[PDB]
Amino acid sequence: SKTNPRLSSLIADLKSAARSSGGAVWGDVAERLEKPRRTHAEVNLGRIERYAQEDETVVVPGKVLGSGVLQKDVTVAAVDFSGTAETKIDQVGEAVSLEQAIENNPEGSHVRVIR
Amino acid sequence: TSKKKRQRGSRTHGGGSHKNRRGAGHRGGRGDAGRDKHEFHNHEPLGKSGFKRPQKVQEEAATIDVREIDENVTLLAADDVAEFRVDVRDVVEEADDADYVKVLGAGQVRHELTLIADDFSEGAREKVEGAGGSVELTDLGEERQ
Amino acid sequence: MQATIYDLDGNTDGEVDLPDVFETPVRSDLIGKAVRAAQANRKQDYGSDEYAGLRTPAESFGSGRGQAHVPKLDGRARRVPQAVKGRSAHPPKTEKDRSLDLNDKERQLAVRSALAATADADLVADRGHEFDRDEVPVVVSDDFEDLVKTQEVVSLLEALDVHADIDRADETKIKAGQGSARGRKYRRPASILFVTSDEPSTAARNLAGADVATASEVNTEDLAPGGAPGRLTVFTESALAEVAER
Amino acid sequence: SKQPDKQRKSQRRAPLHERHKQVRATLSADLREEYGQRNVRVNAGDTVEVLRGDFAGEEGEVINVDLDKAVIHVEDVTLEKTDGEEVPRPLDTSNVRVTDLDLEDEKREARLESEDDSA
RNA sequence: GCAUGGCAAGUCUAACCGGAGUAUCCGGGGAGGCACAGGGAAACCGACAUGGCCGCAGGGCUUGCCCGAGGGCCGCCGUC
RNA sequence: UAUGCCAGCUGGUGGAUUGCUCGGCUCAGGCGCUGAUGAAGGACGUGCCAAGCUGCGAUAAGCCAUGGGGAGCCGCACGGAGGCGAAGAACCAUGGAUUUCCGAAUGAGAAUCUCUAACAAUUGCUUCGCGCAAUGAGGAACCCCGAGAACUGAAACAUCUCAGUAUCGGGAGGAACAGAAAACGCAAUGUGAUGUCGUUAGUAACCGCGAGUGAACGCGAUACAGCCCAAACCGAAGCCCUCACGGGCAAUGUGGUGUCAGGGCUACCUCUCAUCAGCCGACCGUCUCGACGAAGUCUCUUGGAACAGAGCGUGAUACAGGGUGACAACCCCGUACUCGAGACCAGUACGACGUGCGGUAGUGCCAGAGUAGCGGGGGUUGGAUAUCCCUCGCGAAUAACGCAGGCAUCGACUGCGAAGGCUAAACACAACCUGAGACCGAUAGUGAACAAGUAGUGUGAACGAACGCUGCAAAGUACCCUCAGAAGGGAGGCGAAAUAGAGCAUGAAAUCAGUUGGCGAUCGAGCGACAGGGCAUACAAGGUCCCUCGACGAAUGAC
Ligand SMILES: [Cl-]
Ligand SMILES: [Cl-]
Ligand SMILES: [Cl-]
Ligand SMILES: [Mg+2]
Ligand SMILES: [Mg+2]
Ligand SMILES: [Mg+2]
Ligand SMILES: [Mg+2]
Ligand SMILES: [Mg+2]
Ligand SMILES: [Mg+2]
Ligand SMILES: [Mg+2]
Ligand SMILES: [Mg+2]
Ligand SMILES: [Mg+2]
Ligand SMILES: [Mg+2]
Ligand SMILES: [Mg+2]
Ligand SMILES: [Mg+2]
Ligand SMILES: [Mg+2]
Ligand SMILES: [Mg+2]
Ligand SMILES: [Mg+2]
Ligand code: NA
Ligand code: NA
Ligand code: NA
Ligand code: NA
Ligand code: NA
Ligand code: NA
Ligand code: NA
Ligand code: NA
Ligand code: NA
Ligand code: NA
Ligand code: NA
Ligand code: NA
Ligand code: NA
Ligand code: NA
Ligand code: NA
Ligand code: NA
Ligand code: NA
Ligand code: NA
Ligand code: NA
Ligand code: NA
Ligand code: NA
Repeated sequence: SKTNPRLSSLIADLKSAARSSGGAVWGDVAERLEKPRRTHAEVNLGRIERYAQEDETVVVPGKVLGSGVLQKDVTVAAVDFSGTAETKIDQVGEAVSLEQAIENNPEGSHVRVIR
Repeated sequence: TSKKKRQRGSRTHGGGSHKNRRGAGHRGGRGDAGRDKHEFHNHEPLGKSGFKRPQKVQEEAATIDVREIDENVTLLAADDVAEFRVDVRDVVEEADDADYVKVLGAGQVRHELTLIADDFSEGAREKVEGAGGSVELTDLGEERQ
Repeated sequence: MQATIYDLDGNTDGEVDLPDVFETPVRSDLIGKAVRAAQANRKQDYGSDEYAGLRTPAESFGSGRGQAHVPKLDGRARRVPQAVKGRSAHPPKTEKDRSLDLNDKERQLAVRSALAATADADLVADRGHEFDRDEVPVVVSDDFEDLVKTQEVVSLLEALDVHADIDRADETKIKAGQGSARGRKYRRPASILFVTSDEPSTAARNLAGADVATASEVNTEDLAPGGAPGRLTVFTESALAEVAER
Repeated sequence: SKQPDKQRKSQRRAPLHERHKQVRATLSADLREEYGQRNVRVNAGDTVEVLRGDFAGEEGEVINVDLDKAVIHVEDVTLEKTDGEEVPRPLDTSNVRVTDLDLEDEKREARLESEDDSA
């Protein structure tokens, strides 16, 4: 009963990758997205900066928000980013859509889940 | 299909015995009735407590934590840079219908800051100086004695 | 992307950059919600007379005559819901708020999204429109705004291989139901939407199933009638440009 | 008034002088060219041709015009009663066309000719 | 409370104003509300952008061993 | 196999159902008072024939004028007879005539009539004469001022609540009311008449501190507008009636000045563009009404009828809606476009006429009393000590004074001048006009689509229904037989259809007559479910089924 056709498609793609490729994060993210919006992740930069590390893609099974400061040069992949978040992140790293992540790494390797 | 939509034919619409859904007696009284008797449970106790000072003898302090200021120093490009120097009064929203602006010391301070505000807390001060900063008290701030 | 501008003869005449908004991801759900709201908000409040069926002193005799305790007057039942001529138990109410709210953001998004659905030849085709063109929307010189005769706009459309859609909308449906008794006897398919810049195309408005709008206030309804994205549209050189900032 | 009920009502209750427009009929190609009007208010003097009923095709002179019932009697357009008598079959001007006009009225002819008024 | 959806340290406009295709609709309007700090009758004061330990999912590795968001158990801080 | 059971068929009864809508319901814009110059309402009249409704008033479904309109007409109402209209009728708009009796009802009385000139009654002016005038009553609600419940809630109940609600008395208008601070009190170096809308806020405040009740300043908007007396100083310089003459008012003060940017007075400066009075007087907009207004009524087929199918063609600043013998942009009304008129905005805005604003210095000349204020008692309010009001008693100052800033007193500070008055606009309602609709669609929706506040009930206050649909066209059934017969019936005629024949579209069920299938006068009662047999069955929309044998063959499993 999701309404967003896009969110719906992302979820189907996340599965196709988790099944075909050896990914497990993708299937993991898919299940959380299938869950009620209220349980989805709403992460600010402060937390990403605190537990992320370079050369390890940050995966947010939700949306990323721009509160706080991010200095580490990391690649963050989320369902969506507030405009401020995506601006602060591209200043020191790279903001990426989950759909790109699934394509540049269907194996879901070297990835860290943050929520 | 919603719940209501499925009620036709149930006779009782989920009310149990048809002798149930009548008047206020099924509610044990109208409104807050029995908040002291049969339904005292989960009602704050009865009684008066304390007092209030006249509304116009009250002062509302506009507050902000150092962490906020600090996290957006660079972003506040439209505010003095020196050996940064920021007049809090110009940062804090609601700083108009406010009897005065006060800086609170929550979070860290990773820059050398010169803060001008009507008031500061110990923590705010220690932290701002600790980062090689200073705290300037406004003329209004001249109300300390 | 590129937009092929057409002259009043139907011949290519240079081309402009298709603004970005036409690239906004098509979100039929949001579109649908904007059309739903627009349609709800123009619905009029109604309800029965507050006193219908209560205008009487009918009383119930109570026990004693082998009669059910129903209010009666002149030996005729009255007032109560189950009686003929009695009150409607839970009738329509003037007080009811039949309007729908919608965040300006969510609404503008749908406008943008509807706009974008316009530049997708497949969608437009699925929505049902009839035409033999590859590029869409149809862009035209501002000289279009000067046309005066409907007939002239027709030739231009026939030359743009889009008249077929008006042929489609050139059929009225006589509805099933009593709407008929209320003045809603007919209904017809929606055809082309003409978006101009200065004023709505007087010359095109009478076209079968056509709707004329202006770039500054063109909305979700005209862009996506019935909440269905992809309406065969024709913008004006200038219109196209204005639309970009909506 | 887009509402059917109101439309029908105003047509049925229109005062007498407003009914003249209900007894109007198209003009032959020639006549339309001659007076620059598409139709005219059928008068008991005009000749007319039946374009739609069971009498379609027949021509005759307009014998009577009833404003209340917005109907006209055309000569020879009749019905056989049980007793053998012949009575007129009312016709709606909408199914009729004027081929000849009775212009004995200065006023009517004047209206017909002018280009700012129609008769 | 819940499901879906938009925006996110913010969010939403109300009356009302302009436009117009004239009750829809496009634009404007942040007055004000809730959220962003709490504690205390009041005066008044005013907090962890993370210090430690377990550990699920997930990731990594030389396949038990590391990293371990969320979660749990503590510390520590504001205030009475 | 009587009485009879079940199902169906033909006919009926009944009026559901479907379809239709001349009526409702609701929203929205415009507009908005009438009356002694006798209203609103009622009564009785009024037609060739006239019972109801509508109109009208002894000039009685009407008379006259001007404009529109047009060859027809004589209301709903389609009969018979007769008549009117080119001397321009009908019909519509505006204005005018007539306009019985009761009715505020006013000469007096009275159930709509009667008795012998009449503003009855109460008032103002007054030529002190009803001479000149006012009031009265109506109106859908809205508005303002008074009087003021209870059921109910509090799970009982008294304060409290319901609620200043219902109901009552008085009264205005098209809107009312309010209104230019003895204000506010984000306390300020700040705001600046008043309604209203949004918010402030379910906040402050109240309350068997229970249940409940409940603002304001401010802010954002709407619309904006500011003035006149009393007095000081003048002192008849004045006002009303009347054509005039003449009369009346007025020293108990008409009139000038003046009104917190305080004023007056005295001496000065400058000036008028404020204000007040009067003249003129709209645009635009909006609501309604009206004029003009494009393009097929072509072919073949079906049909009673083309507005259907197929084919050919056309307009469109007009493809809203309606009508027309079936689905119509092009057959008719209309619709887009353009144009005109009335009403409202408004005797407003603008323009102009007259007046004269303002400033300095001096001056204790003037500035609203049962008041401000205190006390008793009640009511009301969120108003708590700190709401507003009534009642009883007491009771002040004089701007060098006074009142307010949410307890009292004194001082300071800030604001502001009560006890005189007026005031446009923005807001309420919905009688009236018009528009609109995811409203209802004849047991619905109004009580009322119909004779509807009708028939009918009650002494009376008051109560109060049901009834929509022939057909394209009345072509609404001639003639003949029968009959006591304008009844009914038979035969016949019209129409696509009479099983459309008059409360006549469709025509359900309960149910009735006749009739078909099955059962039936020796037999037992939840009327059936599932199995299996008899008998019965036009087509259609289901096409399967039977027996020998043979293949396969779970659990089970022999003689
Ligand atoms: Cl976070
Ligand atoms: Cl307090
Ligand atoms: Cl203020
Ligand atoms: Mg603010
Ligand atoms: Mg009813
Ligand atoms: Mg139906
Ligand atoms: Mg002419
Ligand atoms: Mg009398
Ligand atoms: Mg009680
Ligand atoms: Mg109690
Ligand atoms: Mg008021
Ligand atoms: Mg109260
Ligand atoms: Mg206040
Ligand atoms: Mg004066
Ligand atoms: Mg009270
Ligand atoms: Mg009824
Ligand atoms: Mg019938
Ligand atoms: Mg037995
Ligand atoms: Na339940
Ligand atoms: Na029940
Ligand atoms: Na209770
Ligand atoms: Na207790
Ligand atoms: Na009644
Ligand atoms: Na009974
Ligand atoms: Na409503
Ligand atoms: Na705000
Ligand atoms: Na009016
Ligand atoms: Na009569
Ligand atoms: Na009269
Ligand atoms: Na009088
Ligand atoms: Na007298
Ligand atoms: Na109780
Ligand atoms: Na009791
Ligand atoms: Na109480
Ligand atoms: Na303020
Ligand atoms: Na016709
Ligand atoms: Na008192
Ligand atoms: Na004050
Ligand atoms: Na009925």
